[PDB]
Amino acid sequence: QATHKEFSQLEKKFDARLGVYAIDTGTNQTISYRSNERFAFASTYKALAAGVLLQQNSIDSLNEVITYTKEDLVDYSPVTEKHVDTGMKLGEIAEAAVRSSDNTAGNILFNKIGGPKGYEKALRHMGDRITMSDRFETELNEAIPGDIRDTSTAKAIATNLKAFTVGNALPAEKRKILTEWMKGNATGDKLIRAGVPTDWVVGDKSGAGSYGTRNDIAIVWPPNRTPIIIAILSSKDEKEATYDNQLIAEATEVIVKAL
Ligand SMILES: [Cl-]
Repeated sequence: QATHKEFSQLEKKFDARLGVYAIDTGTNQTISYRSNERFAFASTYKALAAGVLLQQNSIDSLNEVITYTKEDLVDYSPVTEKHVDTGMKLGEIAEAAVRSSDNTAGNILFNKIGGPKGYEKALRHMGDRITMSDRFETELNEAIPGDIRDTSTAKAIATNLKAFTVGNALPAEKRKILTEWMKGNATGDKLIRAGVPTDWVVGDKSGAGSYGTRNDIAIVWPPNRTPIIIAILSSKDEKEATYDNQLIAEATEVIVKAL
């Protein structure tokens, strides 16, 4: 509640709508701003869908070779486009989705958990009544305001990310695989990672979509402290609106100061 003025000032400085939910897993203190408003989740689902994949499949089964065609390649598939003729190991596809945001890898991940419907079913089983998953990449980025397809809230997303990365949604060995996939990726450098102090460590998953949608979700580790789970979502009124990574980094600075 104390941070509401700071977040509203960021909305004005960046002409955007901002959704924030952060929870300190050691104290249960939360920071929330518009945390119940819907945004298109865009590529942030890839971290959670990787969690669902790990929950439903053994570590050894990540060695299965999955194949696809040139026709299957959707926009922004920098890893999968290099391996059409040979296929890739399932674990490498999941890693490509989380690390590089490869969209064809995201669709294969969807396929392996039952499509958008299967992803939604898995989240409902974890107690998430909010997230709505309907479409594959790249149509899921359409982000029409008022259209609930492929949307969630900062609170719902953060709660799911907490379950997978710190909670009891996964066994410890798979939790480690997921958090490692989330660490050290360039797609996160200008977002939450840019807004935390230099002695903090961030494992994140970024997202971007239409209507200026720009998101980042993360598990962050301060020094000598329990992790903090952060979801920052943002969007704008106009379909062709730009986004500004600095909004997410600035929102992160407010969270850091409060926590
Ligand atoms: Cl709200």
